[PDB]
Amino acid sequence: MISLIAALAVDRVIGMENAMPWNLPADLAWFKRNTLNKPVVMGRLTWESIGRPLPGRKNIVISSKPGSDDRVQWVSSVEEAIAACGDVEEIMVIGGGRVYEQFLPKAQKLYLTHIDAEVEGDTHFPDYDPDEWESVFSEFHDADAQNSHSYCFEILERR
Ligand SMILES: NC(=O)c1ccc[n+]([C@@H]2O[C@H](COP(=O)([O-])OP(=O)(O)OC[C@H]3O[C@@H](n4cnc5c(N)ncnc54)[C@H](OP(=O)(O)O)[C@@H]3O)[C@@H](O)[C@H]2O)c1
Ligand SMILES: CCc1nc(N)nc(N)c1C#C[C@H](C)c1cc(OC)cc(-c2ccncc2)c1
Repeated sequence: MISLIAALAVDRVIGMENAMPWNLPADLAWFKRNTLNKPVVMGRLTWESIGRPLPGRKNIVISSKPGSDDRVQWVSSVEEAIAACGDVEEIMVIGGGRVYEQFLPKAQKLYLTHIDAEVEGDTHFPDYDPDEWESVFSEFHDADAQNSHSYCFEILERR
């Protein structure tokens, strides 16, 4: 099964100047919890935004250049990227925007972190039709010491 996991600011902003315009440890924990023991897939600039694989996970990145790296599996499209996962129950897509867009029709579940902050960004999460998803899980958290802005964790499923 395919799923997308993302942190969304106000009006769906996900990134600015090859980075994320916030720092939330709670959402980091949520990310780590739901991406654990699952394979992850990302685009080039995101991989380059990290530069180091996720521990004990099968890391897959999508591109049009030769693998500049041997510690990760390189793929050039969507359907063979799924075949690059094998016989798995759940596949994780962690970004970014164009990957989100291409896999959103493929995705059957959405792990969304709703960040309550309006901030600046060049990249957005694909507009999904709220007609197409329903919320099975909603967990709201106000901002605190470690968390600069409030946030709400949500799990969506297709219909
Ligand atoms: N808040 C969040 O949840 C979060 C999480 C992750 C990332 N982000 C942010 O979002 C931004 C990244 O998103 P993005 O839209 O810029 O890029 P992206 O989707 O992560 O990466 C796209 C890259 O992957 C390659 N690619 C994608 N599909 C391909 C295909 N079908 N065939 C061949 N290559 C393909 C493309 O290069 P080529 O096609 O030329 O090879 C392209 O350069 C970053 O700024 C990051 O900081 C935010
Ligand atoms: C807030 C992070 C985050 N939060 C939520 N709720 N969803 C997400 N999808 C992401 C994210 C992300 C990006 C794609 C990412 C890619 C990556 O590709 C290797 C490694 C990491 C990462 C390696 C180690 N420690 C922290 C993050 C993050």
